Amino acid sequence: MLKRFPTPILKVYWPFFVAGAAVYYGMSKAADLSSNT
Amino acid sequence: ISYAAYLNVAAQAIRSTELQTASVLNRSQTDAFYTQYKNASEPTPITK
Amino acid sequence: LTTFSLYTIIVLLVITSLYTLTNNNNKIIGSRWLISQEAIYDTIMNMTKGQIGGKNWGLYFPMIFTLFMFIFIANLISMIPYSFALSAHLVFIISLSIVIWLGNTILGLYKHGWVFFSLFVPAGTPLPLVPLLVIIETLSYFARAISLGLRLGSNILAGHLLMVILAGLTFNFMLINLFTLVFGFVPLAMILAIMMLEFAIGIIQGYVWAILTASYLKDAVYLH
Amino acid sequence: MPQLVPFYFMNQLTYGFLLMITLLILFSQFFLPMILRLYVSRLFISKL
Amino acid sequence: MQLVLAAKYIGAGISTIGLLGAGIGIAIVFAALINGVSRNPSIKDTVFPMAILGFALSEATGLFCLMVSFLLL
Amino acid sequence: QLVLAAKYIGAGISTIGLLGAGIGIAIVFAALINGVSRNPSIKDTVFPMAILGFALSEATGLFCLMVSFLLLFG
Amino acid sequence: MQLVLAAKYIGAGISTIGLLGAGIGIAIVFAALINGVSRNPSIKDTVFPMAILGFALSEATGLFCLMVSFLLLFG
Amino acid sequence: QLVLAAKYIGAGISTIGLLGAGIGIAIVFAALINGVSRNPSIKDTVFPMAILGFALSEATGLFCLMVSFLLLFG
Amino acid sequence: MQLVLAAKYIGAGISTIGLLGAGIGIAIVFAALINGVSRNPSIKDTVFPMAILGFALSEATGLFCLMVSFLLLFG
Amino acid sequence: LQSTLDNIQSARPFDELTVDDLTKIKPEIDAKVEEMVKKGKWDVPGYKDRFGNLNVM
Amino acid sequence: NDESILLLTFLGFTGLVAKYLAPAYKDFADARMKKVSDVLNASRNKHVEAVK
Amino acid sequence: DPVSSLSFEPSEKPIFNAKTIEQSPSFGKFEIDTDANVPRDLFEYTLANQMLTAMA
Amino acid sequence: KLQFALPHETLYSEVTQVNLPAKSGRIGVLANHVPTVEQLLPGVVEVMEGSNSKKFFISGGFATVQPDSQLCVTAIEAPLESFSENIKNLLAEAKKNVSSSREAAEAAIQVEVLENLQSV
Repeated sequence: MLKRFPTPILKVYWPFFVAGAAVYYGMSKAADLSSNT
Repeated sequence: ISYAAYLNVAAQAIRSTELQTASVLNRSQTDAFYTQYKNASEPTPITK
Repeated sequence: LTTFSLYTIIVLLVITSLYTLTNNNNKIIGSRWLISQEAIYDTIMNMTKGQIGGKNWGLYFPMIFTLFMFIFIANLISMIPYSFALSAHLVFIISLSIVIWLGNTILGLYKHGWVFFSLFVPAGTPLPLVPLLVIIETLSYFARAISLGLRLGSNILAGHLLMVILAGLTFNFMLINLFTLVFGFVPLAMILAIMMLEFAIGIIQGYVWAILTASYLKDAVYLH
Repeated sequence: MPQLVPFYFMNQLTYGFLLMITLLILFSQFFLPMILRLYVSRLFISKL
Repeated sequence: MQLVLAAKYIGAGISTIGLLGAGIGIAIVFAALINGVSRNPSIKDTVFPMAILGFALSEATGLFCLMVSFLLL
Repeated sequence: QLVLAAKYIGAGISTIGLLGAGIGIAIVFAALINGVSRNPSIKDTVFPMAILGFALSEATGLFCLMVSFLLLFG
Repeated sequence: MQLVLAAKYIGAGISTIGLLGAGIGIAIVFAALINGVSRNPSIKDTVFPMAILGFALSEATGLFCLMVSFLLLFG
Repeated sequence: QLVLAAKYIGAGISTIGLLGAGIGIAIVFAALINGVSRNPSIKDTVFPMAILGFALSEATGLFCLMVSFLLLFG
Repeated sequence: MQLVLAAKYIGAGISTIGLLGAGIGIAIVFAALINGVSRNPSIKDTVFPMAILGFALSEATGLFCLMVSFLLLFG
Repeated sequence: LQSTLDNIQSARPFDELTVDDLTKIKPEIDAKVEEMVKKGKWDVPGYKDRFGNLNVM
Repeated sequence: NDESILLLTFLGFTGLVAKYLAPAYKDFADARMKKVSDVLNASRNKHVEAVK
Repeated sequence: DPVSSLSFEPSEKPIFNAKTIEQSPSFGKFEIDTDANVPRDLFEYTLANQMLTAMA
Repeated sequence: KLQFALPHETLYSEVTQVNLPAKSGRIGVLANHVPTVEQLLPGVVEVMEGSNSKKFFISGGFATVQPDSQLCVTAIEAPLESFSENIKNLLAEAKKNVSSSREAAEAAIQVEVLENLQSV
């Protein structure tokens, strides 16, 4: 039913994942700042 | 006056100008006097 | 656990059933359900083949497909009349747009250097307004960051709130004397029509996401 | 919808981004190639 | 009290103005339809779904205005 | 009396909304006359479509009118 | 106090006016779609994504008006 | 207080400016479709023109919006 | 004084209404460009300068408007 | 060839069979799929000219 | 209940879907299934000819 | 039709009506105004243009 | 490629710039042009192949850009130098003629030609 094959995705989507980490960190601080309302 | 009849009068006018030849004038001249026909029946020979 | 956490789980399990229990163990002729997700596959394949150049379209084709399917399911489940939104937590949708926008700009910077900023000189124009045409292009260029998300977010949020507000109004409208119970089918029919519209415009928004963030990638992957 | 502003945002967003990585991998490695399998199988039958 | 309630009523009144744009819009979709169909004849079966779509989208903008009116009341 | 005053004002503002439908109605019928004069014979098919559009353009104005009454009355 | 609350509600109403332009806008893109498609009978496959694009972009402007309406409405 | 009220009023007024830009975007896209339907094939030449036109129309709208935000937030 | 300060912020908003006109104007120039170039696809090199001139002038009317908003905002 | 004609009649999935069984009978299936997955092309050349593509655009 | 009105509209929507769409989608699916089968059987014929 | 300098084959063709112009499909792949009297003019123009050739 | 064709004077059977007076006002054709069908009105025509320009007086006809960039121009007769004084004399007669004298329509066409002559 399901055929798992390796797709190059780490070496395709690296700037996306890096951008994800920065915004993730920024949302930790944003959540903390919004809970101070 | 059909579209091509409209063009026809214009063409006829255009060859008169100073320079234009007899063969043009002949292309603008016609000897045919269309003998209209009808279902046999035949309205008399009349100029085209 | 959180209601939000539970609905992210519910979405994952729904999507799994669409690709496991969609074909009778695979046969040549296949099954009727998988024809739907075949046509979707092809109309988004031929769409990003229509947008993005190279075979780089197909390198970003899984991403453009799970951006279709996520939004397609999360604007169907959230329209169930006792279901708790994921998409109406705007912070996930807006963040996802900004992440993709930054991942396009970084991808563009990596791929096309600092001549990435030559993208914002679009064309040869009279020289005293070549910089003008950079300034009010770039201002709008990072308006692209929030526009993509905020379109989808506003539509879905407004759809759910619209339905609930009209339900609350017709409830208290039909509360009064029995002459309002009589002929309270015409406002009910109006709400039914509005509810029909909200499913449609939610499926349109998932598609609109996937064409627009193909257009942003068209610019980023191939300059001009 | 009842709760529109929590302050539970980073908690929410963590499960959200987790769902994104999960679905991305799931589609890319599993579910896209089984559709590509139908295409190729059909084309191989068409060929032979 | 009086002022806030007054403002609620005022805000609702102002909101009707937003709807007008959609109203003109709807007419434009149908005008295009009538012109198109009369021009082609045969386009109509393809074109009519597209026309319904354009109508629906226009209507949605107005709906947003309408719920804001109710909220302000 | 400020609340009562506001009701009468609010009704007035709501009336503005109707103008758009008035132009709109005309636009559909303009298209009708143009189309019908262009084709001649399209009319039997097109006329149901025309009435539908005509009604819809009016309906936007009707919403504006209903809100006028809602304010005016309360 | 009363005045600030009043002002928020008023400002929201005013913001609703902004949406009208998007309303006309969507129709204009669709009108062109109909006119083009009736002209060709066959342009549609190229034109359909273009038409959707124009719709979305035009729409987004009205949405901006709306969110400002919400910002003022809620405060 | 009067000033805080005035910010909210001012913000509302600014939002009106956006309507014209919205119409503007539609006009460019209408022309895109008309041009493509006219040529069958102008699309690739016209596409950078269309993006350019979109951006410039949008920019005027964006100015209305940022002025609105500036007044709202302060 | 609160009244005067208010007048600047209110008046700024009012100025922004004018800006809508410029938004429509730019689009009209572009509309002509696309239709025109379609009608003769070789006119483009002549027409594109004319178009940029028309854009610039239309934008300028918007600029003057936006300046009056900025004068109230920042001075 | 006599054998080949007989072989085609009594063995051939002329109704249907598992597509996995087609992979089992020819690794060519997996070979073409693997090269396309490795390439990242999801376009199958000529699949749309001898099967549909069901475009909604 | 407020939200029970919404549930009635949702029931009407799913009814309209089962009325209109489920037979249409059946027909759509059917059309495609036939086409796949027909291509398949065509290839089967094709190779039988070649042997002869 | 004067097929060769030593032969002649009598030949016929159908003259295109205004109706032809109207309902020909890739008439839409040419462009002129919908208020053009071009079918009613072009019919006439090609009535003669076809005929003149036939005579020639 | 350009094509000017006449039943007995077939001419240019694209040529750089062509300037035509057409039922659609005046039309210029340059390179690829959208494929049109236009009845050519009685005309003063300029056809330019390179910067060199050739000047035609054309009796009206039909114009058709074919999609393959063949500008089919068909006209009866043209060749504007040929058109050039006796025609003015005739046109004076034609002006007299319209007043009394289907002949009225003919003489009206002659007046149209007179306008075209004044253009020359």
